[PDB]
Amino acid sequence: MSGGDRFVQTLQKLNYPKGAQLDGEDFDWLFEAVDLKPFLDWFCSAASEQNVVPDEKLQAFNTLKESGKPVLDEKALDEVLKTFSISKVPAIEEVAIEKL
Amino acid sequence: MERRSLAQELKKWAVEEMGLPAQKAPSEEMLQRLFIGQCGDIWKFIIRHIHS
Repeated sequence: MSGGDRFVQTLQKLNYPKGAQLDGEDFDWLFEAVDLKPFLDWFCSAASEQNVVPDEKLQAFNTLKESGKPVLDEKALDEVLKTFSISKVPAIEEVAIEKL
Repeated sequence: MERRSLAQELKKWAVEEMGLPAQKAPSEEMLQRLFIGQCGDIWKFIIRHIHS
């Protein structure tokens, strides 16, 4: 597998919008540079689908930051999320006057 | 001037955000080569959408 084909596959995994049109052979030259090769190899190993934040979530998070609400650190999130039963506890539809 | 700046952002992204040991990080001069042609748009994407 030519270094270039690996790179293009990684990009597809990372949901790059123009990734389907890219031919691997066009990037084989990037791996010929003895000095950059270690970095590119690293990148193609280190970057997976779990690392990808869609533009929507990033915008939403920036909005959250801008909203002046404190961004909970990982420890705090862990504490609070524990308290979260996966189970679809239907959003307590606040007993909509309708429910009452 | 634009290539040099992106090369710095990529370095920062690689070292600060993805945790690449500073010792293994290619020289800014060397990273500038990655922003040649169509590769430039790709790495811009990577810097923006790919996080730890």
